Amino acid sequence: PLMVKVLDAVRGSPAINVAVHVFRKAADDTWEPFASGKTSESGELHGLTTEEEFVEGIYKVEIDTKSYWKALGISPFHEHAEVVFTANDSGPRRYTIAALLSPYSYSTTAVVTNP
Amino acid sequence: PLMVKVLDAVRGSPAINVAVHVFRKAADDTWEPFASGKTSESGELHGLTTEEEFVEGIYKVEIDTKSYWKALGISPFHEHAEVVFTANDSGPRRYTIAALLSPYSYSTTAVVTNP
Amino acid sequence: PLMVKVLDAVRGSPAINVAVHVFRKAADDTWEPFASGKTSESGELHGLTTEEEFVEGIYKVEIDTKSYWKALGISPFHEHAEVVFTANDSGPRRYTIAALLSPYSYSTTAVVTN
Amino acid sequence: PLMVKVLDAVRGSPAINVAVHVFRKAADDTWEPFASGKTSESGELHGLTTEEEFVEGIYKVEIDTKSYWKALGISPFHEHAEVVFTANDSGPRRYTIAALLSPYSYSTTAVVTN
Ligand SMILES: Nc1ccc(/C=C/c2cc(Br)c(O)c(Br)c2)cc1
Ligand SMILES: Nc1ccc(/C=C/c2cc(Br)c(O)c(Br)c2)cc1
Repeated sequence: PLMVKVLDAVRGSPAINVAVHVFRKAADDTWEPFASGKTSESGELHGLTTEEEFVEGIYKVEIDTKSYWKALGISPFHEHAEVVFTANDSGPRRYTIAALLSPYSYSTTAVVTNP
Repeated sequence: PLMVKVLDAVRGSPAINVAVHVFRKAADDTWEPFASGKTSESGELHGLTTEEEFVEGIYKVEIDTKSYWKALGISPFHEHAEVVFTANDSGPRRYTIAALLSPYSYSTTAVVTNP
Repeated sequence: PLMVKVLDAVRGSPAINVAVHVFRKAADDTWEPFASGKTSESGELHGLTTEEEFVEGIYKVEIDTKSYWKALGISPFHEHAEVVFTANDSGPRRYTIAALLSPYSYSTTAVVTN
Repeated sequence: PLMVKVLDAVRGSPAINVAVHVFRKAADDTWEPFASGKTSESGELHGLTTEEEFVEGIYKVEIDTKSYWKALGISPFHEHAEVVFTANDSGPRRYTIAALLSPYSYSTTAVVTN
């Protein structure tokens, strides 16, 4: 129900081994850790959560773009790329969060489907 | 060896039934029709060409964004989104051309892999 | 030293009257309010800070995109857009944080000049 | 009535000294030269046309991104970036075509205002 895909605009490639952390806003307004993982060789991160676990809420997907760039030997501008959204509030949906990275820029889009 | 994927930034969905035309620059500097098709329900267009057919050259991928938006009842800014690039000049590669559409904007990226 | 510019990809216009908050990362890793305002008719927000006040560190620029889209009657995806970056004195002196908004997407870039 | 602004997503800067050609679509569907120039230190290209000369029709803005990246020693994907649009008198009067460049990607938006 939640997939993250990351691409590299410099190399024209998937962004591999990118760390991703997902948080969910708690009742006390803090960000509770929800799930995390690493993008694969395809730039995709599968298996973050389950339909059971992925309840309604406000979620933050933090993509650790700085660590990615530094590993390639590049000093980038941003610390991370964030995506903050309400999920599943009209029932379960499937979300893909895609991000396209450059050293001084990023872009993100959501693909939301109703199974 | 050549795949086109198109997403809708307004709807948060694949861009379905988007017409795509591919041209190749001829010896006389004109744009020769090469291949064409329509994106599927996934926003993907597969089967445009073959490794045999897809020789070195300068290719133009024209995504008919205006027709897409007009079909949804929207008057968009651009006539089409173009992607013009040299392909296969250091041997066969696999190219994905991805585009993300809004009524007054688009973005495109290439994912190039060496099989 | 810090300007924010916001554009609307749906209407093909500056994004006008958008609330923007800037935070600075504190020692305890919390986000402390630093500066804020609303974009002008040109989509720009000037006068956030001064050379004196804007020191090296980690900053977060939060753009209230959800209110923006609601006010235009358009259904949005994100709660807000965030841009988190380090200000570095060895690079150029003036930072422009630009954002391009769609309902289910946004893009941001930095234009850092002297 | 027509301005072009180009930014560099790799360096976080305006894209300076980039060649830009504008064409207008002719009756025979061919592309006729209309205006051209090079971006300034701010990444902007002003003075392309006048209100008088800029009539409704289909225009193509070609940005020579390949030369730009080559001059910086960076390997590029695209031959050029294109932006093809219709000028419509029922909409606002001033058009800004903005482009954000990376080696394997670009983004473009229109800012159309009165
Ligand atoms: N600017 C901008 C922002 C995001 C994107 C997404 C590309 C994208 C490519 C593949 Br292939 C794919 O499977 C998915 Br899902 C998404 C492109 C351009
Ligand atoms: N993805 C994407 C596409 C386009 C842009 C444009 C940024 C932009 C910056 C400044 Br300063 C300016 O004056 C104008 Br007019 C436009 C940003 C991100």
